[PDB]
Amino acid sequence: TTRLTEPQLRELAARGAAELDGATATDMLRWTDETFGDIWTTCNYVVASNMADAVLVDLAAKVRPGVPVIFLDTGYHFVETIGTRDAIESVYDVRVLNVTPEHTVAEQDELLGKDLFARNPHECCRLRKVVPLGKTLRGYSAWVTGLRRVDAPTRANAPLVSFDETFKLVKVNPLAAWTDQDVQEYIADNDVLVNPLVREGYPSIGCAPCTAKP
Ligand code: SF4
Repeated sequence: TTRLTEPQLRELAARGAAELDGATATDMLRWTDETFGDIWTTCNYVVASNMADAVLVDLAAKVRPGVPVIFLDTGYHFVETIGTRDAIESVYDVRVLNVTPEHTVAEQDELLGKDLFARNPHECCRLRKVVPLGKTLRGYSAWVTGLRRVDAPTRANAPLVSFDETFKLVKVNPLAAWTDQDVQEYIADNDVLVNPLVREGYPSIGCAPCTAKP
């Protein structure tokens, strides 16, 4: 494998969380790149995005050109989300990776009942998001997400750096301390791309069947 050892990863996550207490998003990404950078697509840390905007993508490309960015194409996405994905891949200096489940929508419908998302959403999410994400992250020692502590009351204590137990690696959230005004001013000052559905009155953007219509 190409993963770092579990105790090594836990100690690195602890040292990073202690050392980056109160750092800006760029400082966290700089530390991540300095730690897991070598030994441009030949990288040891990856960035994850839901294609709702290109804030974290812009930052990661500014600190590391050609950085890999994973997108979980569950086959239930909006056409606008796939269009935003393509736009970010064409514009930004980023290596995009289309993480797809091994079974298509039609295949899963025929093998486990049509529209499995409506009959059991947890298993659909596990099959099309969690399992492919884990199979892809096997190989990377750390991964970066655009999680903000304001996303939910349960996310209020989201750490800057920690050890993700679900995939057993290092998880760093640069946008954790960011507020809505923060991301708004950043998008304004940097002219970064935004999913059209966000402009069309959508709080969050996920799979088409499991997104609350306004
Ligand atoms: S959000 Fe809905 S459609 Fe998308 S993977 Fe989860 S259960 Fe399936």
